[PDB]
Amino acid sequence: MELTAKPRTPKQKLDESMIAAVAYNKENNVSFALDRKAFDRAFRQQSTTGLFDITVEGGETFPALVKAVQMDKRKRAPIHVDFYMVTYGEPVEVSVPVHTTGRSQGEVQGGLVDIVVHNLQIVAPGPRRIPQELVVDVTKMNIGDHITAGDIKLPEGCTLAADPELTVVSVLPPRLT
Amino acid sequence: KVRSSVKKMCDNCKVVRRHGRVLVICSNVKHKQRQ
Amino acid sequence: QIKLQLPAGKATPAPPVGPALGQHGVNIMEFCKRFNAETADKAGMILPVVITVYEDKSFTFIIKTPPASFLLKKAAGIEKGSSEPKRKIVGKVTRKQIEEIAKTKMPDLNANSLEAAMKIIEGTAKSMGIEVV
Amino acid sequence: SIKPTRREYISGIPGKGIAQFKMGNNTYPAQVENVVEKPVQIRHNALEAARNAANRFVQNSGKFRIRKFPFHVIREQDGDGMRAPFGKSVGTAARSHGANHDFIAWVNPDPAVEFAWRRAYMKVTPTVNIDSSPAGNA
RNA sequence: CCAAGUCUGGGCUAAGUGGUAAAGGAUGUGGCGCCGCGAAGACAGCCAGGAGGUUGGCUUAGAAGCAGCCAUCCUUUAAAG
RNA sequence: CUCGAUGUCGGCUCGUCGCAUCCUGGGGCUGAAGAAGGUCCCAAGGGUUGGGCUGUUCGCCCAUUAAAGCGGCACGCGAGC
Repeated sequence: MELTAKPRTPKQKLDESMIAAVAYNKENNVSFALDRKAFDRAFRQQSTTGLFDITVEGGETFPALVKAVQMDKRKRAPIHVDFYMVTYGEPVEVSVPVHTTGRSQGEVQGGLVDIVVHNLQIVAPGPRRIPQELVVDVTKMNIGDHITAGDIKLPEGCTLAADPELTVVSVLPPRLT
Repeated sequence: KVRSSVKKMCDNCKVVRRHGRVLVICSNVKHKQRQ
Repeated sequence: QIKLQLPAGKATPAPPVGPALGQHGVNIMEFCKRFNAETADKAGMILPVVITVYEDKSFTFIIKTPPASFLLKKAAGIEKGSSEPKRKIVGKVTRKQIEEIAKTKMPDLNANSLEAAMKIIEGTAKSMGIEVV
Repeated sequence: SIKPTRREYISGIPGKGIAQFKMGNNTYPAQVENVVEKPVQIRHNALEAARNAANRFVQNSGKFRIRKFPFHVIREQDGDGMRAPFGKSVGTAARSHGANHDFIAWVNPDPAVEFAWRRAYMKVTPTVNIDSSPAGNA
């Protein structure tokens, strides 16, 4: 949303209210613009979890946003970001999240819980074609069970930029099973 | 009493400033908070 | 002017109703045998009461639909409770049965409508261990 | 930064003796956690402990995860007196590099665990920073 | 005291801090962002009913929010506790 | 620093500070009625005993007492024993 800059001035820039952030795209880049105030708001929403874009000179109103960056620093306040769009029908490198609900199985009865080393899902469905919020939770939880890649259950866009059997999300003893 | 490290008893016990001093107060002998 | 929880068919258990009512202003014996005149129509199952005492040291009064949580137990068949609700949950009951039980408690029970009535049944049977499975 | 004699000649190859990592429960978004800023050969023991007392006060779901762990150690009095000092080991930990990802109170809505960790900081030693993660804490 | 502007400009102190110190506290004070609203006329004053199936499970000799281990739901209605 | 030299333990005497105060006043606290204790904040004025056995201090014991304090100053003092 907006964000400007692109000359050659990171220090002061990298200072005050404007944080660096390259204009990255397949084939071309352009001095860092943006701002340490927009990043906020938007970013605050769900960086590489949905997507939008800003109007700098109406130039090229496109999506793709961030494919890297960091609040690095100790303090925990980012500085020096990466920005890449995608006006193509190739959209792959697509990492969008996936949520459950709380389906009661090991929890609200077994107190047991479940780790989700997954959460996210870098895949590649129908380029410029993804539900900013995709949910899938067949339920199940408790004892020494576990679910991961393999099973899963992918809708429409048949990608999987990923593999089978691997960090899905299981149920462990928040105390004992 | 605790001179050092006072922090709210009864769901009331107030925060007062005497001599810049901060000494707990609240409807209870069981709160005579002071530092 | 006092609320109590006493058994039917019975009336004068030294320990429970001797002290209380006895001091709050109540002739334990009379009210006792007055109770027996009541809970003699629904013995075996506990019955609560709101015995009040004015200015003379006597009287009594109402008997209100016992506390669900427990009346439900008298229907299924289980003394106390597993050991903790939603932690030891394993007391599966049934619908209809349930819907036909709350249809009998309606009285001191919430309003006079199914949904409501039935719902509270699902509530109580939950806090103890009686799952609406 | 004086450190030890080697990873297998003086004292290197241990378990360090402690109480493992993970606790609490999952959670996809909710970012609930703790880190620091202080530098200190984190007092093993003190360490191990601390964190633990953490579970002691909570119990289940709240990423009682914790990303620390000592692995080297000091030494001192053993032998003659003060001069040519050989070495007697004791007390390993790990450098808390001037702040960083401590342990995580990670989960949907379960501050009942935030306060926890909280109780976890209180403890600890080197001050500590109370914080949230990508998003905050819900 | 001892030579040299009790210079001018605009902030911040109300403790003599300055004139040695840490963890640990607190509507101190001054400057920045958030959630709810004041004509569903808002927080702290005042009038009033301070709702019912809630008086569920371990322990009961007593949980029946106001011993503590698990629940955390339904409601006829001014809402919920 | 001192070996072209500062005589070291305990005792004696003569003491002088200090406060985390043993006695003593003033306080708030208590699971404090009384009375007596316990807890902790304020205050050093004054004061805080005879013997025993031990080179000892320390220490245990004997009879007191309100009390029978902790520690400084080369763990004060040999040009004073």
